[PDB]
Amino acid sequence: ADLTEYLSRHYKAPRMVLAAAGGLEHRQLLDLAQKHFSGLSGTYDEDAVPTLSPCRFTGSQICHREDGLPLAHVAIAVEGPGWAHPDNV
Amino acid sequence: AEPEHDHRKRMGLKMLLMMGLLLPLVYAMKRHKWSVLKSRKLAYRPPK
Repeated sequence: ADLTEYLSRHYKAPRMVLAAAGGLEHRQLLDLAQKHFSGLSGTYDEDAVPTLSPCRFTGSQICHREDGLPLAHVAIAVEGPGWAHPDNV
Repeated sequence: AEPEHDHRKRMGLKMLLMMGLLLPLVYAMKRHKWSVLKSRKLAYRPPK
């Protein structure tokens, strides 16, 4: 039930992209899409539409000390801009 | 016996005022740095 509730809420046509690369023509790809994904739900409903709220970043630290391991792993980062920002280049 | 009498008191006033300013500010600097440690949380996760 958790799985269906999750799928119900997320696997919707407007949130999916059928992509293909190679020796094929877009027209054939589209005809197959119409043929096989037409029944794909394009609406969970009105009181639906999973939308992301911004995720706060926190300057902080997490240290899991384990002297029994032979090498140390360290990852450090500042908050980045997000996908669509020009600054990424 | 104490010609420096008036001057030390005027200076003492300035010293008290400066301390009234510097002591809480340095203390604020102390708590700022130390906050990293004062709010830190520990957890023990042994294998078992």
